[PDB]
Amino acid sequence: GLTIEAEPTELSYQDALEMLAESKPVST
Amino acid sequence: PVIAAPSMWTRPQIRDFKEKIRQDSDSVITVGRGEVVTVRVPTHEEGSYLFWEFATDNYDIGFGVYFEWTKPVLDEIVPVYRRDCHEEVYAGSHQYPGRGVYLLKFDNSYSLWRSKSVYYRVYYTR
Ligand SMILES: OC[C@H]1O[C@@H](O)[C@H](O)[C@@H](O)[C@@H]1O
Repeated sequence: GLTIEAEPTELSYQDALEMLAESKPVST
Repeated sequence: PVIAAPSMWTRPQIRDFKEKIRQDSDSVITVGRGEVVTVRVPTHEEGSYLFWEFATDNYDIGFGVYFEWTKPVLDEIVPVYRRDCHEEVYAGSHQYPGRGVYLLKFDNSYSLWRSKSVYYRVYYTR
């Protein structure tokens, strides 16, 4: 039942690089 | 209202992701056995999108996403399903349907004996 509050951070070109590297899609 | 489909993908570099995440201690959650941790991510005023990444150690976890409109109204962005995020980094994006709060559900409720270590990041972007 725990609840955390996170403040999102601005996505950066650096961040986005890693995330994209060797990306494979997913469905649900 | 009307809701855009989310986008979700995996990527292979889990050790690196976890190391980077671990350079901040508030980015690491322990989900107790049989428990569910909800991460509330409000929509940024300076952004139109939510971005998330997450992973675990040595076991899967249920992951899903809801949107809380700002008793309240909830839409189901991502259905809660067990993800093998101990093997790969799981990630995704969703366009803001409007002003509100996102609910990331890390769901361990089916796990009798095993805690889960969750590494996660949430972002906004235009
Ligand atoms: O998508 C169908 C919707 O039905 C509503 O009753 C629920 O609040 C949502 O969980 C769900 O998204």
